[PDB]
Amino acid sequence: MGATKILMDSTHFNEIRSIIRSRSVAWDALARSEELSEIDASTAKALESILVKKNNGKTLIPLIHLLSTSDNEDCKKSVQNLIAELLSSDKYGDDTVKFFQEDPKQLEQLFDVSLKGDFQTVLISGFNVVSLLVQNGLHNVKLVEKLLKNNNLINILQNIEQMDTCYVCIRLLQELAVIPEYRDVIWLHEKKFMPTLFKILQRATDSQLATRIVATNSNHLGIQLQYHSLLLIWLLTFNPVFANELVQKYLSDFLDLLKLVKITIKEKVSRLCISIILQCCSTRVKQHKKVIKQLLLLGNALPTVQSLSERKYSDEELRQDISNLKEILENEYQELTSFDEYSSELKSGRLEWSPVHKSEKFWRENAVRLNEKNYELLKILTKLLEVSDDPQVLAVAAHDVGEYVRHYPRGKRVIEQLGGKQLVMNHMHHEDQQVRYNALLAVQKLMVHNWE
Amino acid sequence: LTPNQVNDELNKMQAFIRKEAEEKAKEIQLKADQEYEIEKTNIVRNETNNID
Amino acid sequence: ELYAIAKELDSWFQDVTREKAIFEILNKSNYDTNRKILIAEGWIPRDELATLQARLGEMIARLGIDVPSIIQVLDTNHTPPTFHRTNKFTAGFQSICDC
Repeated sequence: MGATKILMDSTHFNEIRSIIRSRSVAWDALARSEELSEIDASTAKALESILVKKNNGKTLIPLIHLLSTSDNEDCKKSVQNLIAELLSSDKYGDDTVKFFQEDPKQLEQLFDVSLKGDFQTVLISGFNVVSLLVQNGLHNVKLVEKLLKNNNLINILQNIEQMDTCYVCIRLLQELAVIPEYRDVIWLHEKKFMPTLFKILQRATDSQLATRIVATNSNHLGIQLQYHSLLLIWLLTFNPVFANELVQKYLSDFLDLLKLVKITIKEKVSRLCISIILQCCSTRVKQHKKVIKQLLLLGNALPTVQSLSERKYSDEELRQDISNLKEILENEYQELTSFDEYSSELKSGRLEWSPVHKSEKFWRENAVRLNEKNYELLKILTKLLEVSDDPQVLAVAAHDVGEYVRHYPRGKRVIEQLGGKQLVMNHMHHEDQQVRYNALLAVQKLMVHNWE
Repeated sequence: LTPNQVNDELNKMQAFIRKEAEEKAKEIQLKADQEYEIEKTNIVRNETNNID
Repeated sequence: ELYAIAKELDSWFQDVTREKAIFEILNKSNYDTNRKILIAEGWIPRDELATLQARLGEMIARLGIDVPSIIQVLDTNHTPPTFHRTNKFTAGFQSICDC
């Protein structure tokens, strides 16, 4: 009866479904020669005939017996096609949908009987089970829990070679998870598949277009997999607390979104992915600081925001979303004090690059208070540099040494009393390219501005 | 290709955009449900705390 | 650094020129947010429609979205353009024809 159909977009398995619809198995022999109940096939013929010129759902009760008494490796195909087809249109039957949500005995064991042997029968049986689960009043968590804990599905979901079965198996899961009731439940053993999904994403970003690897996969014939995967993430991330841990568990995969947003062009991924990160960075969750700074460090998406903001988009959603991303991306750290953080980083003995390190617009009044200790801390830093060999450490200090004159004019005398000019000359010929390049920059600006 | 097929590239893409927007809206409704959840829980908490 | 840049600056020059020119020429069409399609018109030779379709076979090959035909000839009231072909041996002859 009236319901919501499932699995519309997929096309390859529609013909597999039709394979048996156009055929007709021999039911008479099954019960004629000591293999089936003598009435099962008799009424089965009547039911098949009812499929045309008629339109009244109590006679479907005994099929539970047939499937329970089902013994042939493929005879179940006719009945599972019946299940998948009675839902094809509201015109079928008069008392179908109401009875499912009434008695749990048959429905619960429908899952128990199926999910064995052939791949395709397992697939279609799961499709029927989930489709029945779609309707209201069907929220029995035990079915989905037993479904999750079984390895029968993963026995085929790992087939990286074929993308069709893995497609459909992952696809049905989004419709299953539409409601939050099962997102948490799956979260228990969810780990079995997201490594696979991240592998799929890695392959997607690894898309080598110089060789034919998209054979019959384009033209909406395989692009659906990512369109539904990103939807799966945007679904499971509707909860802040559960969204927290994964970001604190896997790093490279999440960073891969910056590469993802570059290669393809199809809209089906842009708005989907951007929303996931937007959810990830909201203060609505009670953790929005642990990973943002490292995202800035290894991300450097600052060029990307303008690039995608300027380009062409007909949708009304992502335009403001990217602006939100940019404003929350730059303001969080680029708009921060430095001297306190500068001291914190230097005393730790750890020196790296950061927006503070190179940014200059916010360095109009730092120099005056960099002289509080008569540059004691900074001269000690220079000494440790003289007793340091890390090229990054070598370059970072000289950068701010140059920033001194770039901003503060009268600090030349203290620089002179440092006595490191000869050590800068020595650094001229040190092995690393970056160190000597930056040292030449610093010494050149020092000498030229020294008259300036 | 065939001139008679020029309607298929219209209707199929019509269906594709329709389903794109349908999924967008059906998940926007889930977003509305989540907004319901949070703005119900927070308001009831704040009021019932003073009641308690 | 001059040694390194020289190998690539010349190439990049005509490269980036290609992008600016292609953007410009495509920009002569009309577009609005009304429809996902793009409103464009152009004037195409009639004895190479099959070759055009075959070449658009790549459109449906790797970047496929399954909208192959974008060609439908209507009629207007203005005179069509005139054009013809030329060859290496006739660089001078053909020039003076339309000069």
